[PDB]
Amino acid sequence: SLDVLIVYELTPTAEQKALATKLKLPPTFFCYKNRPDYVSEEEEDDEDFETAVKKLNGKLYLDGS
Amino acid sequence: EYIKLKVIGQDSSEIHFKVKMTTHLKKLKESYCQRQGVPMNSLRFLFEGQRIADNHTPKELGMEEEDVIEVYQEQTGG
Amino acid sequence: ADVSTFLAFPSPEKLLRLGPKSSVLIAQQTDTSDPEKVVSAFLKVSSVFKDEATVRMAVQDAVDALMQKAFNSSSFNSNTFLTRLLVHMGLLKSEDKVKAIANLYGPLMALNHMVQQDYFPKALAPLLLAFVTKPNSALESCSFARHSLLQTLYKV
Amino acid sequence: SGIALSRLAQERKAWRKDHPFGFVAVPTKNPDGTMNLMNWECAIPGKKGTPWEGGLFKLRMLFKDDYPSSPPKCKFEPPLFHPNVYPSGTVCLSILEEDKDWRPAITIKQILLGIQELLNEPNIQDPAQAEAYTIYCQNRVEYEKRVRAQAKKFAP
Repeated sequence: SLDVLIVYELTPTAEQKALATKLKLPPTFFCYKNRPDYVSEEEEDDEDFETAVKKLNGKLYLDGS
Repeated sequence: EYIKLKVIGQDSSEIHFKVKMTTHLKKLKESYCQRQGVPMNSLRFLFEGQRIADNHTPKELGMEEEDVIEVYQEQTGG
Repeated sequence: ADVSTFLAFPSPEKLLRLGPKSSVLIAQQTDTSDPEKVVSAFLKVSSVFKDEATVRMAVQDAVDALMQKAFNSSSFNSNTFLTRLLVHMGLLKSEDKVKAIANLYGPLMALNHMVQQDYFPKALAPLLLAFVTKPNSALESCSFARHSLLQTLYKV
Repeated sequence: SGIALSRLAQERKAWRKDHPFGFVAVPTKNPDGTMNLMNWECAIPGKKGTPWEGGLFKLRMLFKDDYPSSPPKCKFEPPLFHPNVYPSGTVCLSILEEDKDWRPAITIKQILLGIQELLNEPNIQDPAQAEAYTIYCQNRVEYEKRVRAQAKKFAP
């Protein structure tokens, strides 16, 4: 009748999916770091909320970037 | 004929579909849900920011190739 | 000691059995401080309003006093009242579990009067008007009391 | 609970690496200098097009030991003017209610994103605050006018 075929579906690592499975998170969660661009395995979180809100300074809508 | 679409969910769940520009987008919608275990309603699909009709089709959206669709978990106020 | 027990288990009669000194024995023994308690009293008193001659006059004045008090002491948020009131009258969802009162007749009649008095903040006017017209089961099980209040309010 | 501190831990990292534009979700900190995961300080942007555009609305997010089993409580700081936001600033939303639309697979990115959509899709068919429900029904042109305002007042 009406053809619609699923050609591709983002899949994670065996260890990734299994981690998310432990955390009850959507299987495609740590795919953010599975990407090619900005990713590694080292960084220290500390920035203060207030700081961040300001770091954002410019408008809140990227429209026009 | 055939235009590959990118249905991007709201949890990094990406899915690619090849669809005939003569087929009702509902077919696409439905597929998603069952190939994801979620009732036809539970979600909601969007394009160009605006919602997507159940009878819609690129016949109306003029969706080229490489297009993108956003899916949002359905909710209501309280 | 009388008002106390009267508040525990209301009664269209027990109210009267307090002499003419009830219209203030209650409108004093009650913690007029915070809205929540005002709401509790107000409803309690109302829960025994009978279209009767002297009984509604007892109820009316009780409310007339209790409110005359609280509405006159800036140390009281009128809106917080109107709210917790609607919440107790099962007309608006609370952030907790409140026991919605059975019948809204007494209140809808007690309110019917209060809105007419002057000590009433003509500002909460539309907010009550809105939640009375608000389609609701019980606020329907008393067509009379409501249409009345609606009428009373349409004028205020 | 079960694996709260871990999932949460992860969601922070994930959030840093990737997250919607204009949104802020920075946890708080313990006296230990460490990081507090049971309490974040988020800030949702308005929504281009909607009358809610322009402003950035802060909201806290308290998680319980149980998470992700039970959803996170959410409060706007300060409280917002919106049909489905309690006076306390709590946001009542189907998705956020344990016994309704909440499912563990939902993440913070979603909630914040949801809540944002909610700003403009009020469910007046069931309000959580008299204040707004009234104005919404009473007059629409005003409800927007009130919004346009609240938005500017919270513009970065």
